[PDB]
Amino acid sequence: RVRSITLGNSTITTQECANVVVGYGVWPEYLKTQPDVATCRFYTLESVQWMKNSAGWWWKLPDALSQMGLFGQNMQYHYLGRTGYTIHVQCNASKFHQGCLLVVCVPEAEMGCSNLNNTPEFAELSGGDTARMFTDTQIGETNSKKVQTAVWNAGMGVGVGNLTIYPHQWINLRTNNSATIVMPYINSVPMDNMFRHNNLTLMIIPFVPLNYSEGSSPYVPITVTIAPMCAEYNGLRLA
Amino acid sequence: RVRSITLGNSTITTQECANVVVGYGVWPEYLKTQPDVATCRFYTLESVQWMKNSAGWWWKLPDALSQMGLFGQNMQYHYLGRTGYTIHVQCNASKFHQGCLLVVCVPEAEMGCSNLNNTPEFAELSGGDTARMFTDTQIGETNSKKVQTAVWNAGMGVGVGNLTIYPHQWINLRTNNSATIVMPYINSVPMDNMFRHNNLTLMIIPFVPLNYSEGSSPYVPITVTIAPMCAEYNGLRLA
Amino acid sequence: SRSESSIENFLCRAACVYYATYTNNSEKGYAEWVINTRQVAQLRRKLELFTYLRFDLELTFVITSAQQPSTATSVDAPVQTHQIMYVPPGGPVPTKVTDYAWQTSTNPSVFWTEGNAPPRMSIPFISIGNAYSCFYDGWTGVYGINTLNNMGTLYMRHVNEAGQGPIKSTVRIYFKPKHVKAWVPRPPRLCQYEKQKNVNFTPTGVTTTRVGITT
Amino acid sequence: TFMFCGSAMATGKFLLAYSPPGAGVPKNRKDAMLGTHVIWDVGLQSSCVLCVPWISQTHYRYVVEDEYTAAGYITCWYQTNIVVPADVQSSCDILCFVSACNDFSVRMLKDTPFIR
Repeated sequence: RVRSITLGNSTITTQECANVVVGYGVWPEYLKTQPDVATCRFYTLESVQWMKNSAGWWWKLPDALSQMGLFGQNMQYHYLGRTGYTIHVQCNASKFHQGCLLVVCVPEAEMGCSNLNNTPEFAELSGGDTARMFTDTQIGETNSKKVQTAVWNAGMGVGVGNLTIYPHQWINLRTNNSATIVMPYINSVPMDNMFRHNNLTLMIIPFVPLNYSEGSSPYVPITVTIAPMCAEYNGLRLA
Repeated sequence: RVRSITLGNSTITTQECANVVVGYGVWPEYLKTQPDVATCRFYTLESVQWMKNSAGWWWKLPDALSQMGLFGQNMQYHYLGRTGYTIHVQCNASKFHQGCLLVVCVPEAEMGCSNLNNTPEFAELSGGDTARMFTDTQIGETNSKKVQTAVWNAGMGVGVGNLTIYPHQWINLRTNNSATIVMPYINSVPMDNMFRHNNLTLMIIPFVPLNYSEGSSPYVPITVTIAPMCAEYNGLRLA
Repeated sequence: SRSESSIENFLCRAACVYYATYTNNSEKGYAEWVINTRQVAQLRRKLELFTYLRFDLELTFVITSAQQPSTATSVDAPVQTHQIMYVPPGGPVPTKVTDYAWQTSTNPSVFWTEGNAPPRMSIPFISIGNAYSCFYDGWTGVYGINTLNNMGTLYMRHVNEAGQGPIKSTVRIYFKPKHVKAWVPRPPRLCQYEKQKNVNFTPTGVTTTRVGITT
Repeated sequence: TFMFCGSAMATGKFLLAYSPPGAGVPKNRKDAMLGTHVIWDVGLQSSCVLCVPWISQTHYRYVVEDEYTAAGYITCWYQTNIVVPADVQSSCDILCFVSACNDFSVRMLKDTPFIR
């Protein structure tokens, strides 16, 4: 069965019996100053092409929606804000395609730099709506301000197989093709500046590479849909 | 006594016992599709300088607020809309100044052209936030697309002394210095395009010229404050 | 007895708005009039006391004919029948006496023969808007047109074929608003009307003048 | 709190605008009016009181000293000129007063930087 979900002036369709992973057992809620409900809509980013040699993709959350409608408008307008997210990841593949994906949302995914003495620049840390790709090779140290994008360390100097500690969902093409992660607001402060701090990082890493026989489509599109939940910002009026 | 009125993030002060003229006995109301309440704020236009030789000023309503915040934003965004207005006119004069003003809001104030064969251009019919001034002389016919701005005809080929049929308030400097006109939505259609049709025209005409003795301020500022009331536009979503 | 100053008693009066002639031997012998209230200055001024108006239309046609010179030894023309076609806004319009538009079933027409009571037809409020506008401060671009005031066109022609002598007919159209409703009073027109299409005016004095403020 | 200290016969209008942190200072009367503002008529009132809002990075307490951080500004503009009768001075003066309005609090006592 197919379930159609409409948010604002946007609507998407999902398999009725799809499993949703709630981040830490906590749904997005309001801070127990000024909320916005016109932002409550689905933002379908550009689809990426999962290939045989694909190493992975990642998107920093606040930044990914920085050039999308009122949410971006609110980001430049207000100085402070806080919000949760609902992330939909969908793959369009046939039964003749095989592969396994890890879809994980990492809070405060601070990333290292190829040069041990420096830190990565903003452009390399995030591409906004554009996706950032991991690399199956090791970035050379000569490089001065790029992210060490070796997949098996996930750019954080940890075991990539241990990323399951963070809220995650597996996409096994033979079994399922969609993932839904509900991420609450997680921070050490009640509100924060959205332009200088990326609270969340969504990662999609192929643990089992995509495989197919000659004649089948040589790619599998992956579509990411993000809907901000319970967004609210600081007031701008007097007392 | 002074009464302070706050609308949105703007606040103005008025004499508590000021008399308000309701346009036609009807307060602005909603159409018995999409309303906007962030527009519900005071828009204080640039003050004009009432002088001895001043003939008058006028502002076309929708156009005057076309470059003001969300109201202008809504004007370019939505194709159709409707709204009422509350107009505050205030003069800053001393007891040593004398003069009388007519403050009148004319619905569908269609204006003639100096050349009898043509029609006035948009620039001459309205200056947006800038005020358009009447002239105590007669505009020559050689002129091709200017408004016939002779005051005694009010640019409409009528007796200027008969403008009191339209909702109006007199400002006699020796008695009062402020005027408040509440104008409902008046049109032959429930909603209209705000960029191609000026529903209302506010006019300020000095019937008794400003006079003062040497030493007094040679001008009297006139401040116009307009607050859209019960504004609503067309929907933009599916059914 | 303030009954005679009501809107209905003020505007519900029949008036000759248009007058035209058409002969029966020209191919162009047909009279046309776009229905508009700006044709007659007296009626225009009375309607322009208000901004928005809503009314029905009652039209009465006074048609008379006159014999034109001929060379026939004897002329014995039978009684003449006239066709008055009302073309609703957007309907087909004729360009000749022999044209398909004269036979359009959706263009209501009156066939009337001379000697009887004059023909009469009534048109209701046919605007997509909620009222007619005598003033429009905006663009449709042409300033102050408001195409929502289209009321249709009237056409008139001889039905009989031409005989042994030409016949010239003249039609007088009588216009009467019925069940009138008016809104938003306006100051009476002071300057003389200059154009039928616009409100253009030449500046004139506020009133007549005397010698001094103490007469 | 702003107090107008001109003559009782002077009249005029002032636009007092508050810019929240992050937003830049207004450059014109129009830009000031489009933001949070109050129109102050000295002919009607001699004093105007504004209570600027807290608005901080959900920090509850924020540092007394600061470093190139969003500050927030308060500015005043001539809505109209000062209208004055004959034999009255047009040049006047305004006094500004400050005080804590809402639930003010401090933390972590230190040494004042004003002593040597």
